Amino acid sequence: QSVGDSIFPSLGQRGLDVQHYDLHLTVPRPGEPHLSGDVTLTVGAREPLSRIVLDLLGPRVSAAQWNGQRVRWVQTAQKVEVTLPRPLRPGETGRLRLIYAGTPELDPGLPIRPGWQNEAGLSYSLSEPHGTRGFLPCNDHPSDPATFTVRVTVPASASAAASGLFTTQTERNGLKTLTFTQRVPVPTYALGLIVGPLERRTAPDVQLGTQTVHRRDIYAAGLPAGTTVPEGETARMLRVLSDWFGPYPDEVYGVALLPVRQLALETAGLTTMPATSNRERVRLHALAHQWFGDQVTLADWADTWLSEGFATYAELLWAESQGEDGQAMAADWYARLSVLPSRPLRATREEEIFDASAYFRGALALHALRLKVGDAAFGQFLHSYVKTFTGRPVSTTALLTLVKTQLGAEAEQTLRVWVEGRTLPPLPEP
Ligand SMILES: [Zn+2]
Ligand SMILES: [Zn+2]
Repeated sequence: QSVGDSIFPSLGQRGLDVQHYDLHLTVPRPGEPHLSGDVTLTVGAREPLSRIVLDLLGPRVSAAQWNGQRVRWVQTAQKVEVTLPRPLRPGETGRLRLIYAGTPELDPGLPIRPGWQNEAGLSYSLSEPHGTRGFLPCNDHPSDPATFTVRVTVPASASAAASGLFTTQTERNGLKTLTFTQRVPVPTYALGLIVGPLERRTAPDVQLGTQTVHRRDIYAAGLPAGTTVPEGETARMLRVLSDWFGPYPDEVYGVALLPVRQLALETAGLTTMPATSNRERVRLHALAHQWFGDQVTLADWADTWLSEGFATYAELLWAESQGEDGQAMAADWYARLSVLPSRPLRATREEEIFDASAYFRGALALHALRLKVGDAAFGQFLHSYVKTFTGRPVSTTALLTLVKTQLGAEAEQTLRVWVEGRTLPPLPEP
């Protein structure tokens, strides 16, 4: 009944297609985990669903409605299960509204404890792979991206930032409510959401051939001296990356710089950026994920290399665009891998999905493919890959099939050497 993920086999509901989350989240004390929520999911289905089953971990549901009517529901250890008056069938949509409140809950196999983070007067989502269920009843699996509208209610002395265009801020009874609209669909973990002492700072629009990309970064209080985004760097990165991948998927881009010590997460249009991770290559990496991870989403967590490896390889494309020697950079990555265990790129265990192979063997896989077919065909292929897997989750098998179709059998064989096999292949060289 779950999505059947090979790494996280309990998450999600098979066949559920959440199309939109309309979330009103109230955070009474930023930096403390308690919260209350009011969410309406607009849901479709790929198969008839007699129940809607959502992931939820911590908060307690107090009320539920289906299309504005009372509905039967039960909350278990990690799910909310709603019985519909009749099955939701493919092509239809319905509105599931859930009222909930409590404490989001945050596994040695992962680099972080994902979910609703609380520290230093800030509460924020750092929820890859499966933490969003802590503060939002959701289909918590990247095969089911969705658009989001988020209203965050916080004390008037605080502020908030969520993924999407910021439209309105209202204040009453000492409470401030800010509204954000994420209009291109992304996975649940790509929903950025930060509350606390933060401020928005805009930059000039970035004009790309096909689109305009708005610019704003979020700065939290307490940042280390020298925490910045170099002026004009983001526009050049957008230009270089979009020339390689195709149009930037979203309407805005920036980073939310936080004074915490943590990994950077490619939350949609607004990367969640602990100051300790704020380096050029990480900023490029997180922006590349806006394509590889946020627009092109994973069908299964075993295939994280399709996100982490592509985003990593984007750093090398960026370096070359700035005049650096890409082969030396690939050689540096290879030297690092040569003294570490290697594995086939499809992960078999949770401990692997963010390991060195997902990043650097994944990137070197693309390096091998690029060297086999030349830069023109490689760029054309990346454009085709993004379009092919827009609106459709990707898998390693589907990648190889597309390479075979678009680039030919020898290209596919080159990639397969890197995708398959326990030992590390030789360094890809011209
Ligand atoms: Zn969806
Ligand atoms: Zn990454």
